[PDB]
Amino acid sequence: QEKRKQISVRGLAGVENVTELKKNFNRHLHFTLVKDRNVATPRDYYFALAHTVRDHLVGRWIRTQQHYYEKDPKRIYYLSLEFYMGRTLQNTMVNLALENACDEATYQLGLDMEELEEIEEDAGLGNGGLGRLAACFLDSMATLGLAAYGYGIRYEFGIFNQKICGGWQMEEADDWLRYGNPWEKARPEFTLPVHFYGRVEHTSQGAKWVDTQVVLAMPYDTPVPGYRNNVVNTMRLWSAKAPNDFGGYIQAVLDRNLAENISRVLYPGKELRLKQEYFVVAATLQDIIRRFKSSTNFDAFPDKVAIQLNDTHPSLAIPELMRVLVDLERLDWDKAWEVTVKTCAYTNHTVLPEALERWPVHLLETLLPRHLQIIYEINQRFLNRVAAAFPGDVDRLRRMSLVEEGAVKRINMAHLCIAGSHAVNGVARIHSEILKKTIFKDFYELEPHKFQNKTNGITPRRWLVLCNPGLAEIIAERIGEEYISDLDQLRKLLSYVDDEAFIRDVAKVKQENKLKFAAYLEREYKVHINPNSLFDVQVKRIHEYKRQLLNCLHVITLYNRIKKEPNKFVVPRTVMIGGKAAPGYHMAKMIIKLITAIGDVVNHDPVVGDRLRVIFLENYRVSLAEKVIPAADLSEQISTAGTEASGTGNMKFMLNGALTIGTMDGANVEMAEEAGEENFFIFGMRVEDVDRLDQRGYNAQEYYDRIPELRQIIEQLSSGFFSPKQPDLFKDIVNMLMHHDRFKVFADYEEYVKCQERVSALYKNPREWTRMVIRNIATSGKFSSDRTIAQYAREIWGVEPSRQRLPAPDE
Amino acid sequence: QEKRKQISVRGLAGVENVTELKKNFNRHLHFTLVKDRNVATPRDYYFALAHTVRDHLVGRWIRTQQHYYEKDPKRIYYLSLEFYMGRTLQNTMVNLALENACDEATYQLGLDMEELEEIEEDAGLGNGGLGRLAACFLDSMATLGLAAYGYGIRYEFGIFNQKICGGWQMEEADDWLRYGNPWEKARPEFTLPVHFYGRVEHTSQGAKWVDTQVVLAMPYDTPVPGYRNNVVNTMRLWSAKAPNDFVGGYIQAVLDRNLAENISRVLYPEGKELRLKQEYFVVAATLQDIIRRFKSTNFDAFPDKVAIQLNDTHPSLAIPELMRVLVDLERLDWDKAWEVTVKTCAYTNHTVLPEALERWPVHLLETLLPRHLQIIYEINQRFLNRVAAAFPGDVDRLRRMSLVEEGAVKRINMAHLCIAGSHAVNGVARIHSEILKKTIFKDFYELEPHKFQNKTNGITPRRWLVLCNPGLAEIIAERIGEEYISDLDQLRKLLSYVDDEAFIRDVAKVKQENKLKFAAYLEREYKVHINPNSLFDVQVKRIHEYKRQLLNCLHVITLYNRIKKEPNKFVVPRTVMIGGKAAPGYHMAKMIIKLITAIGDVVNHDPVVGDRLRVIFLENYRVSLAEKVIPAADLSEQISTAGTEASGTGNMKFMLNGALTIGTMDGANVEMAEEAGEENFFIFGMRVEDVDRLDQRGYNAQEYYDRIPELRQIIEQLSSGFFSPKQPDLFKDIVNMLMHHDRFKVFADYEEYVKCQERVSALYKNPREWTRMVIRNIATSGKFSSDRTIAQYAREIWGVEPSRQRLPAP
Repeated sequence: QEKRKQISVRGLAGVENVTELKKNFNRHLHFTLVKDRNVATPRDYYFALAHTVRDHLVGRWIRTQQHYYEKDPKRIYYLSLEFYMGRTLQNTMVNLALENACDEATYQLGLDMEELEEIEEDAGLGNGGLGRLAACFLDSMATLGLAAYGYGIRYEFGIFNQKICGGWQMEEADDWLRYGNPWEKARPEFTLPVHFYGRVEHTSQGAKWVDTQVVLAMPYDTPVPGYRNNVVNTMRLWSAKAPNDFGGYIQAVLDRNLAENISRVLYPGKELRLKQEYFVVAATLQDIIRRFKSSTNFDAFPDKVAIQLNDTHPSLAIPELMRVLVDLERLDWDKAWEVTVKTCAYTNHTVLPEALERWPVHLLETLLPRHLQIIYEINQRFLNRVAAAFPGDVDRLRRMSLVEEGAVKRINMAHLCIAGSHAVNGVARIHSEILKKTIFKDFYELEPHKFQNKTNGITPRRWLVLCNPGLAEIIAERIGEEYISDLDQLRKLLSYVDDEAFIRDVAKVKQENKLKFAAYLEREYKVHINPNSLFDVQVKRIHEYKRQLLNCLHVITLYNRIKKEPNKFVVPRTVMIGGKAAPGYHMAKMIIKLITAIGDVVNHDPVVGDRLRVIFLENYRVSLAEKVIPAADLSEQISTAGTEASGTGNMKFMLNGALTIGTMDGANVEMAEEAGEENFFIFGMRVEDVDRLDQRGYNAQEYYDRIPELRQIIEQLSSGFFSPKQPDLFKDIVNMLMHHDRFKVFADYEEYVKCQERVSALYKNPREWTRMVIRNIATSGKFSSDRTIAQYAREIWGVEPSRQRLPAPDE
Repeated sequence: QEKRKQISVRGLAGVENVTELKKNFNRHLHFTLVKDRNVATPRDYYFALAHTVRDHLVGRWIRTQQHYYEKDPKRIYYLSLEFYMGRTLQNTMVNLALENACDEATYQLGLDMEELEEIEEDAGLGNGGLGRLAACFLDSMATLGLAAYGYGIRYEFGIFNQKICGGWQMEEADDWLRYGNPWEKARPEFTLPVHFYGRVEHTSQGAKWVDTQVVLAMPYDTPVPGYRNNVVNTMRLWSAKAPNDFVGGYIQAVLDRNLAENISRVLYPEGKELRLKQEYFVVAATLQDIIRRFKSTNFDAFPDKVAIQLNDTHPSLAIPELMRVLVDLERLDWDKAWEVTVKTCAYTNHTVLPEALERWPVHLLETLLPRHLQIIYEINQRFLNRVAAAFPGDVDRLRRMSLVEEGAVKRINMAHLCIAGSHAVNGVARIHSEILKKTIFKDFYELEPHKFQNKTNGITPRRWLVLCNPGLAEIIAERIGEEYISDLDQLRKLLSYVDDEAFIRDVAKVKQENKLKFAAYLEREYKVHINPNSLFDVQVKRIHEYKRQLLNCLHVITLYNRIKKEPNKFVVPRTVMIGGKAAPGYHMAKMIIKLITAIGDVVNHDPVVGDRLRVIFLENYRVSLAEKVIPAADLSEQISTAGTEASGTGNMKFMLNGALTIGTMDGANVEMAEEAGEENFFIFGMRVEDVDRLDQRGYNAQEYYDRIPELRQIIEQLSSGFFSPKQPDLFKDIVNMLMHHDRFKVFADYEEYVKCQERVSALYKNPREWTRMVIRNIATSGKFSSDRTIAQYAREIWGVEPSRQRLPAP
């Protein structure tokens, strides 16, 4: 029909007028929300603004998907079990240049846009660095015009929010979907069945998977905009529904329950966690193939499809793809295996052979009987390749097998990912080398070409323009706007290091962010802060190996020197530690209680004054990282060498005018390599010194004997200086540090404190200090997720990035 | 603030503008639906259109609510378990005058508005007459300017969709909510807790209800528009959610997730605990919403500013729940709380027989609602004092009037609770309201006459004429104009045109066009030839023994036997249509449906019959189908055994739409025949007084089987296996019932029924006379407008006045 051409996107968005944005706002508040100004809550005004912004999103979104259907590009699929999105309101505005228009429009309507900004809940879809990585990657992928989809699960309750009561961590429900979420769209049209349990019948055709229990997977779509390029991509999240039925008995009420809670909560080996993995994998694959068929010819599949496996969590995508291709599409085993390998690639984030995912076979046999078969067949054929390549070597067969013999039979999912992917990558340079050298050496020796590095990276949008507009603003002045999408050219700033106007500017922006963050702290927890002090922050997930305990040791040392001679001048410091502990982890809960207790002693001690403060930062998450990171002077990256694969907080601090004190570990190695060892506070044992120390054996008592400061704090700790109501409250923190300290806190102590004195020394000197910050920021370019993604694109997926601004919308 | 004035509805898509509707349609497909013309489905285009009509509706909704917050009128609350809403799209467009403009809008966007309308699901909210009555009233109360709210449950899967397989009823789930409901609005911010179980602590200051289980009641708002007056009222429906717990004890809390949630999953229909939970749930969440709204102070101004209509006994707990909130939570003394209650509430009774009335055993009430039981016992004891006062000595009357009834198990008679906690008890038909005073409730009447009343049911002329029969509305509005739509009595003027050739042929023409549309719809599913010239003989009600579709079946087979006996006789061709759902687990009704289709398998494929006779069973009968088959009918079958029907609302639809009525003297039939004139009506069979006489002397089915050789042949056919050749004795329990335990006297009304049908056959043979009679029915039918009914509610019951005045916006 010729008349149907009038059903169009063209006349719709019009433009971004202050008159238009006001119009749509009143329209969304009244027609979409069914409120008016007499009953509107700040939440309702937030929602109205979100909807007014979404309209500009969806317009660019329809056009992008139309573009992809026209152009049939290679489709890239990023599978993650977490997506640490944070907030969307401000990110959408900067990416669509709606920034000032909305600001003005909100002002004319008589509301503070910022008030509305703070009402938005952090997306309850992610947990740690892994989830943040995927969020940065999605932003980069859209910004470089790749046809990319993020696939995962829509958790209703995320992972808890953290309250601190009397120094103790408590966990509450993150009910972030309470009032709904303006950003997502339900797609009941595309609901897909997912199967579980049942049994396999080996009949004439091939294998049939019958008598299964069905869970429905309904998708919700979220737009992911690029940086002012008008390309909008999709995040498709699966939500679980049980089918509706009518039988003499309703014992199958559990059905409904254990079907629903696949989409209820993140973790943490529950049978549940495996159901989550299968669920996301099964729906996503049916969806991919469906989209492939709407161009049957599976030879071109690897030319039109790329599937990334973020860790082993989505590892069942390999047997699943094999299952569909062989059982359903009637393809023969060899041809389908070829398609699978060339389609899939695997990213490892782990440095120890302990974190790596294994599942008992009795589990797989019960819920995924067909997949267990395919896994066995994959194993026998792979072990053939091995036996031909290394005839004789029996030990190799067993070391490389997907099946693992022990007290209990297990499938090693990392060995599955490696056998079924064309590329495997580590996430930082030293990390990828350890993978080759130790963790996966047998596979590397079989297939050297398969193993790559792709150093991690951060998005300059959220982590520079969004969170630090002041700093983005003073840079643009010297070099232009282009760096935002090409971070490599912050290098230009290396000319302005002896320029005086820039030094005072870079120093002014920092102090200002320190002021604004000092204010936000007061206006919530009643906690006095000298905004002139060095801002010492360690924001990480609380673990023994992350070594916030080494931080504590330095803090108490510093406090002791203030008590010994209250008259020696000392560089003032606010020490801020934040991060969630895993429920269960008894040691992490104790570390928090300790930090809060130190604070209680030092922050109320009259002699100390304002020269030293210790604050735990409650409920650390993206939107809070956005606040503290631009406010920091000193970035604590103090993990034992060897324990970090990369890190990411890493790069955020460096991009934001903070100097680093850290170990030669993870991506610090590469950061120090960009800034120059001299523009970095590197200290403590190296990866080689650790290996040396486990060889001759680590006795923590022979550091304890030679250092009277360490001896003193241990005493204060044991006698109950920090818990006068419960002296023995910290006994098992001491026990560990002394007897089973697997992470060598006492070792690195000597050098850590010296290094801290060099820090304090340099900070006495504002100009020199700022000149060092500059040399860090300038040289922060390699760590853009734009660079990371360009490498994934050319080196693994086989697609070319493009920064061409798509036409649209009202064209 | 003055900056804050710019947040207003004023200039937001204001018009009937083919232009702006085309602008908005596009907005919604792309921005609300995230679809486009490449990807879009017929369903998609319908949602875009639904959304376009919605923008204009909510504008008037915002305004009607703003307006209600200063004028502060006496609010009326209609509590109903069912709301039989049907489809919403065109009832909405006709009421705002957007129809013509949307038609044009969609037409120039390369789309056909008729298709789009067929995509919409019937709201899964109601079951039969009681639900539809609630829905007609909501349309009426908005049309007469009243400040009304509908309160009910939002059933996720409603009550089953009906599918016929092998001539057997089967039930499928109705997820009418699968793609969402564009008409409603989630209100998560107004969630209320609802309490179950627990126990009662008597403290010095007052009683406490502690240690309870809690279920959350989430309201959904649906707007209900007035006819062209711009008053848009509210239907608020509660949806049950379980609280989110996040451990040791045990996860039997998983049961109280599910038990919690199927309060809201499905309608009904053992005497379930679940039913009772459903009744308290809607009552409790509703009474909190009322009080709440009444504070955005003392309760002296409560029977004057609030009105609670109980529709049947289902929301009866409102009386004892109101007393709970006022004494326990609000600290009024029992007398001041009682006075507010007995004046706040009014009860509508829909039943004819004493064992149709709701009765909960106490052991059940003691577990689930302990505080309510104490209040009931307290309510009862006082009420009994008044009876012993006003009737000394009479220890024979106390037990008869007690709320506490002493059966095998001890039970609480929920009707007596209703008569005691309300000032007005209303009947639903003039004869019905009288048998309440006469026998069923005499004791209560001989104690409070002033209480009891009649408010004959009505039906909205919007859905049931203008919307379903635009052909008939047109020809009428050509003579007398359009004012009748909101004043159905003006149809009286059509008595003048009874002898007008043009008008006569006009009426016959619409009826004939309605039959052609319907025959086409039919010929599609049920792939059978419909003869559009045959008399359309239709019976649509619940499938029940007393409703008597078995009487109709016997006529059909009589007719059949005659054609096979004398195939060269002229016979007026008939299309016989029977439709209605059978309660699952009511076995006899499942057999009746099987009998109707089995008669169909023979008669519709007998080559000797040709197209003189056809029997169709109308599958999945529901509001939207009702509005297709009603305009197409010639004959309305209203044949319940006399005395069994309080009213009968579908009767009035057929009457309004050009059908003639064959019916016993019962329910709404009486006031129909009285209004139309008796000889304009096909009355047959026993009257109420005639039935008594058969119960006086006994009913024996053999002395009808004996005197009537045609009745005989039919029974021999059923028993012999005529209509069930593969399974000869499939209908044995039907024969047995007819022979030995026919509680409803099918045989007794037979002769008189078939005689009367010949008189229908004879009149249909004279098209001019048939139509003049049809005219006489239509013209005489305004008394059954639910605009009338509602007015007698507002005046004689609620104490508000109807207004036909417009409201502006913006």
